[PDB]
Amino acid sequence: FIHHIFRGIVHAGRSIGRFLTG
Repeated sequence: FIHHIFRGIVHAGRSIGRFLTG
């Protein structure tokens, strides 16, 4: 289960950093 949840943590991280732009 964590396998899927892990993807969300790492993926959700990139999204947050993406917003940082500008």
